This record gives sequence, structure tokens and C-alpha cells, in this order.
Amino acid sequence: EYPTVSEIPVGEVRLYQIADGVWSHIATQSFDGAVYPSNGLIVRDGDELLLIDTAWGAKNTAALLAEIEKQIGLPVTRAVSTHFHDDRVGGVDVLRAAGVATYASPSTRRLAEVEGNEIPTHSLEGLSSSGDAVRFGPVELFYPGAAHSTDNLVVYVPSASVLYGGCAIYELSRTSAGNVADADLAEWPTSIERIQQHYPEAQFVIPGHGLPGGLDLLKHTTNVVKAHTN
Ligand SMILES: [Cl-]
Ligand SMILES: [Cl-]
Ligand SMILES: [O-]
Ligand SMILES: [Zn+2]
Ligand SMILES: [Zn+2]
Ligand SMILES: [Zn+2]
Repeated sequence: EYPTVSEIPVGEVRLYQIADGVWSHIATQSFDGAVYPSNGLIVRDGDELLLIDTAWGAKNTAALLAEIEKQIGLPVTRAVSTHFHDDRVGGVDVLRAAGVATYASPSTRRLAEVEGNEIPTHSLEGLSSSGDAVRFGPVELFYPGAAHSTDNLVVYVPSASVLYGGCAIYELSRTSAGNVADADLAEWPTSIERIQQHYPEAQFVIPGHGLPGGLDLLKHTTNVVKAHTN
């Protein structure tokens, strides 16, 4: 059912409808010679769409907009990037050129600028302290603490019980950390426990890369992170 990394040529984007007015978007990218899938989110709000994260690069993000127009046909008016890496902000310039108001926390914008990644235009206030939550149209934005990155946000869709964990949450198929160059390994399990504590009702949990599942993805991620720590 859910699109897998093997089925998506690099440059194409698939959409997966989760609930009324909630989709994930799935793209693939080459990185260090391997191909990785990557997820983002689309949430309807009236006759407009909120986009969560780019599709990992300008070409993919243009394909994303075209797939949204083809399959949904409503305009993306705002976008949120959930941390500063290129699978989250790469494509922000494509969004901006299309008339999308792009958003990220000041921390994400700061880090993207330091790293040389695309910088979302608008700032999300009220998210700088672990445990902070703010409403953003049809979603809630939550800063759980440092994890995969110091700036990573999670997104919750209360109407659909969809928890988008982004890259702080691993799919079950991933049993090793991979790359954690920007991570806070010491804090990551605590940050996951904040997500659990804040969204225990979540039914559909979406990792930054790979297959969705339930809240068991949180304990799974902690297991992997602790094993890597050791
Ligand atoms: Cl704008
Ligand atoms: Cl605006
Ligand atoms: O990432
Ligand atoms: Zn990342
Ligand atoms: Zn604006
Ligand atoms: Zn990622």
C-alpha cells in the first residue's frame, strides 16, 4: 500500500491519502550512493493546503507541487520545514517562487543559514523550549527537544490522529542509527518520551523516512538510538 523506496524513481513524488484531508508525500533521493525514501505531510484547511517539508531538493519539490495539483487540486498556501536538513528545506525556493509562504523556527532558519541550506522566509514563534506547542492552522507544532537535530519539530493533526515525527522518528525497518552527525544522542530518548507524553492518542505515526506505523515507532527509535549510543 504505502509507496516504498524501490517503487519511486528519483525525481518522482507519490502521494498517500491517510485520512480526509491528510496525505503524506513520498520522494526518493540519492545520498552517498544509496537511495533513500523521504516523507512529508499535506493537510487540508478549508480550500487551501498546508505543506509539511519539501520533497528533498528542487526537482522533487517541483514534482511534489505538480502531484498535489494533479491529485488534490487545491493551492499550497503555507509550508513548514521541521528542521534544517535538505530533505526538509531543499526546495523552499521552489515553494516560494510558486507563492507559498514558507515557515520554520528561528533555530531552523539559523542552522540552515550556517549550513548553507535554503532558508524558509517566515519564523515560527513559541517553539524554542522543549515541550512547547503552538497551533498552526489545521495542525499542532511541537518542539520535543533535541533529537535527530537540535531544531527538529513534530507535527500533529488532531482531526486524524496523525503524528508526523519527521526525522526524530525511525521506521521499524531501520535498526541502526545511520547518520546522526547533527543529533543530540544524549537527549534523543528524553525528547521521544516528550512526544509520547504529549500525543499518546496518536494512531498513525509517520517517520521522516520510510513506512508509517503506530506509536511503537517511538520505542523502536529509542531502542536504536540507545544501541548506537552504546
Ligand atoms: Cl510570503
Ligand atoms: Cl504571508
Ligand atoms: O534528514
Ligand atoms: Zn535530518
Ligand atoms: Zn509571507
Ligand atoms: Zn531526514
